[PDB]
This record gives sequence, structure tokens and C-alpha cells, in this order.
Amino acid sequence: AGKKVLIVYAHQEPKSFNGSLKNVAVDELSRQGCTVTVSDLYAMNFEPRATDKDITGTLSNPEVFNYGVETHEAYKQRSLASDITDEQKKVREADLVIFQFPLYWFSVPAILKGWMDRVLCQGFAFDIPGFYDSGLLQGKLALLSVTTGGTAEMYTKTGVNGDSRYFLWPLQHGTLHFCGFKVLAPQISFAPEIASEEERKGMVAAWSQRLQTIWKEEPIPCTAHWHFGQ
Amino acid sequence: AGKKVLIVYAHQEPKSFNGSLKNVAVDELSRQGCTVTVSDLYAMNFEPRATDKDITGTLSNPEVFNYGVETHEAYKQRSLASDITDEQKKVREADLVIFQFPLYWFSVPAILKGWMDRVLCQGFAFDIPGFYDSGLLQGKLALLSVTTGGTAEMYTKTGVNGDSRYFLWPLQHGTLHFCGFKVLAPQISFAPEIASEEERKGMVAAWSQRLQTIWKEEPIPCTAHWHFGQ
Ligand SMILES: Cc1cc2nc3c(=O)[nH]c(=O)nc-3n(C[C@H](O)[C@H](O)[C@H](O)COP(=O)(O)OP(=O)(O)OC[C@H]3O[C@@H](n4cnc5c(N)ncnc54)[C@H](O)[C@@H]3O)c2cc1C
Ligand SMILES: Cc1cc2nc3c(=O)[nH]c(=O)nc-3n(C[C@H](O)[C@H](O)[C@H](O)COP(=O)(O)OP(=O)(O)OC[C@H]3O[C@@H](n4cnc5c(N)ncnc54)[C@H](O)[C@@H]3O)c2cc1C
Ligand SMILES: CC1=CC(=O)c2ccccc2C1=O
Ligand SMILES: CC1=CC(=O)c2ccccc2C1=O
Ligand SMILES: [Zn+2]
Ligand SMILES: [Zn+2]
Repeated sequence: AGKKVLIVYAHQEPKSFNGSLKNVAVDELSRQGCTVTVSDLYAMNFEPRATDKDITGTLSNPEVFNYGVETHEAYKQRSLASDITDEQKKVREADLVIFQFPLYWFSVPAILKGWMDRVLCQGFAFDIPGFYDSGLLQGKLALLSVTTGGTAEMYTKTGVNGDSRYFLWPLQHGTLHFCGFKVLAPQISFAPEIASEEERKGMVAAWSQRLQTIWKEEPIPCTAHWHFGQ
Repeated sequence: AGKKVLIVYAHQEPKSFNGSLKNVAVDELSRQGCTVTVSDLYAMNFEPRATDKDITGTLSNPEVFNYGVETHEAYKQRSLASDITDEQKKVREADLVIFQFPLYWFSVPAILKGWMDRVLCQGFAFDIPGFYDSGLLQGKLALLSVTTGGTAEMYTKTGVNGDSRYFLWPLQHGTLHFCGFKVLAPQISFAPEIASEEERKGMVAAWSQRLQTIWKEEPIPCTAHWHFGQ
């Protein structure tokens, strides 16, 4: 049996370092004989806003709209917006979910944040109780491929931007692990725009190279200690 | 003389605890005689996507689209989308910027993330010469008024969600401090949905009451130590 992979891609320019790191993952994983699917959010013009338009049935409480309550109900009633369910299908079948994106304000670009806000709804990605170790999407793997504007030094404990693991907390722990995902070590391609053509090629190569043995990797200890190191 | 406050509001329902917190802020601040403006993102159906549409006119390089470069150029060129500039006019005139939003995946809702991604562009919010303590928007105050689903205990250093100061890093340090803002201690109305009518009123009341002396408040030492250290 093989593996299914979903690459949530968030970048406007196809000729970008992000586009390349995505094409690379597709080429490599496909070469391995893996089933690959890519969600080019910008190309799809994915709706980032969480509104009442995400529910197609009668609202539970039309007087006071509570997005969480409504989407949770909609998911169970199979009345969620189509674009939401489409992504949920790809995630449900995936064994590995890779997020390819440029660092936007120490987090993910708005279009990607919307993906996470609307797709990973209650009932699908988690329950109460049913998060973190017992998240509904448990068993699946997750990996963040982030390119940055700042350099590696900038992202050290004593660096101006602080340790890179600090901003990974919301994404890796608060989102991914919360949904049950097993987080693999993030892939951070530091300051490509500053790097030389050769250094860039090295970063792209390093990605492909790592992917060759991606299925043999063990997930990181998604704990507060891993991110902050007390 | 006088004070200007911009409240970037991010919530779908006017009858929500978030709507109430925003309304109260408008009340107290207006009572104080302050100049108050509110950006109801959802009502405005604000565009969270950072696309080429954000630039009006000829792109500096239409062959390869680089958002940060295109926008920075468009800012200096006065070729940015009106919806972005409008928000920039408000921010530039404000003395205090309050963000009212529910916690979405240890961060801000996608619509709000978009506001931060598109409005706080290079040339306006920051620039190679100035960031963090030398950020372009230096001198201005900033405050995050966030409501959470999880209780306070869940947000302790030894809790499931970890210390609240952890998820605040990317927002307070990575975004606000990066632009030069003076970050005031955040206001976190923990699990309002779970709280009793009595407890909630206490949360709302604490919000307005705090607003009475906001101008006498000292900006928190936005350091890594503050967020993670002891
Ligand atoms: C809204 C916003 C917020 C931001 N927030 C942050 C932040 O919080 N922290 C931070 O550090 N940075 C930040 N930045 C910067 C952002 O992280 C970088 O712009 C981004 O990571 C760069 O990646 P890119 O794909 O856009 O690269 P590109 O601009 O495409 O640069 C890559 C270069 O490599 C070339 N190239 C493409 N493919 C290949 C290939 N296969 N081999 C060799 N060369 C190739 C490209 O053509 C180009 O010359 C922000 C920028 C914006 C617009
Ligand atoms: C995509 C998504 C991601 C999420 N991620 C997180 C996360 O990372 N962490 C986390 O902890 N939670 C998370 N949540 C939950 C979210 O943080 C909470 O649902 C939200 O903060 C609750 O705030 P609210 O304004 O919607 O409250 P409401 O649902 O409006 O509840 C307030 C209650 O008080 C009533 N009320 C209204 N006005 C007043 C008033 N003036 N005085 C008294 N009572 C009043 C309301 O009608 C209601 O009964 C997430 C939810 C979603 C949809
Ligand atoms: C927040 C931020 C930090 C960077 O180091 C950086 C470097 C180069 C371009 C943009 C950015 C940016 O927006
Ligand atoms: C991450 C997260 C944590 C909560 O405590 C919570 C509570 C109620 C609804 C949703 C959430 C949520 O998404
Ligand atoms: Zn974790
Ligand atoms: Zn800071």
C-alpha cells in the first residue's frame, strides 16, 4: 500500500521559492509512487472569511450567530459549504499534510489561516473532549514548510526575532497537534531572497533530499519544552 | 491635544460577547471625549487575501509577482488599493489601536490576519531601517482584546493550552512591536460562553473600568522573557 499526501500551498507567484519547494515535493513524492494532491489556495481563490455562508441549512440559533456552534452542527448535518467539505475530503484521506507557505507576521498568510479556521471545524478535526493527543485527525502526520524573510541568526534565542520555534507554537501545538496530527520537524528555508542562487538551490535540494526519507521520520515532541526550552 | 482610538473589530454577530466588548469600548472612550473609529471587518467584508489586486497600476515587475515588493512600491507610489489605504489613514491618525477578536487557533481570525497582512505593509508599518523599537508606527499604543473558548486554568504554563503569553508572541512581538507599537497588557476574557451571566458582566465591566485609566497605563516590556521567562 502507498501513502496519500495533501500539500496546502499558499503563494501567489508560481515562479517563487515557495512554488519551487512545492513543485519539488510533488515531483519527489510522485516519484516515490505516492498519491499527491495540492491545494493552491490563491489559484482556487479560497475563502478565508468565516461567515454564515459556510452553512447551507437552517441555523441552529439564527438569533445569535455563533460560527463554532453553527459549523459543528452543519458538519454533522452535512450542511457545510462545498469548498469546506472538499478540503476535508483531501485531509481525511491524506496520510501526510504539508503546508507550503511564506512566513507572514510570524504566522501563516491570511488565506491559509482561513483554510485552517474553516476546514478544521469541530466534529471533523476535533471534539470536546477529543483534541491534542485524542484529536480526531490522530494518526496523520503534519509538516510545515516555511520560507522566511529574516536570516537564521535573526531566529535564535538571542536573535532580534527570537527562536524560530517560538512562532511555531500556535501552528504546531495550537492547531495541528490540537487536531490529533503528529508533527514532523518543520522545514524552514531561511531568507531565500537574501541567499545566493547556489544557497537557494541548496535549500531546494535539502527539501527534496529530506523527502526521500520522510516516511521513516519520527514526530517531534510537541511540548512547551520543545518550543521554549526551559 | 485629545486622543484618537481605532478599534479593529472582528466578529460576525453584534449580540456576541465580542460585540458587547466593542460597544462598551466605544461607550467609555466616547464618554471620555475621545475620537473613536471602528473597523467592523466582517461588516466591511474586508479582503484578507494578499493578491496583486492590492496594487493599482503597473506592477514593478509583472513577470514575477512579489507581494512585499509590489506593496512597498505601491505604498510609496500611492498605488495601493483604497480599502488598504483607508485603514492606513485610520491607523496613522490613531493614538490607540484596539483589536477585538475571539481566539481562532491560538491566533486572530483569518479576516483580521488579512488586515495585518495587507494594511501593515512595508513603507507604512515598517522598513529595512526601522522595525521593532524603531518601527514606523512607533509611539502609538496597541492592545489585544481577545476572548477565548478555553478557561484560564487551561492557559497556564502547566495547562493543556499552555501559558497565554505563548500564543501572544507572534501578535504582540512579531506584529505590533515589529511595527513600533507600544503594547499594553492584553485583555483576555476567558471562556465567556462557559461563564455565568454574572461572571460575564464582570468581564465586560472590568473592560470598561480598565478603559477609564488606559491612558495612564505603562506599555509591557515586550521581550521574549516576558512571554516565556520568569
Ligand atoms: C505580509 C508579509 C509578512 C511577512 N512576514 C515576515 C515575518 O513575519 N518574518 C519573516 O522572516 N519574513 C516575513 N516576510 C517575508 C516573507 O517571509 C518572505 O518574503 C518569503 O518567505 C520569501 O519567500 P518567497 O517564496 O516569496 O521567495 P522569493 O521572493 O520568490 O525569493 C526567492 C528567490 O529565489 C528564486 N527562486 C525561485 N525558485 C527557485 C529555485 N527552485 N531555485 C533557485 N532559486 C529559485 C526566485 O525567483 C527569487 O530570486 C513577510 C512578507 C510579507 C509580504
Ligand atoms: C475557528 C475557531 C477556532 C477557535 N480557536 C480557539 C482557540 O484557539 N482557543 C480557544 O480557547 N478557543 C477557540 N475557539 C473558540 C473561540 O475563541 C470562542 O468561541 C470565542 O472567544 C467566544 O467568544 P464570542 O464573542 O463568540 O462569545 P459568545 O458565543 O457570543 O458568548 C457570549 C455569551 O454571552 C452572551 N452575551 C452577549 N452579550 C453579553 C453581554 N454584554 N454581557 C453578558 N453576556 C452577553 C452571548 O449571547 C452568549 O450567551 C475557536 C473557535 C473557532 C470558530
Ligand atoms: C516581520 C518581518 C521580519 C523580517 O525579518 C523581514 C525581512 C524581510 C522582509 C520582511 C520581513 C518582515 O516582514
Ligand atoms: C483550540 C480550541 C481550544 C478550546 O479550548 C476550544 C473550546 C471551545 C471551542 C473551540 C475550542 C478550540 O478550537
Ligand atoms: Zn503540541
Ligand atoms: Zn516586543
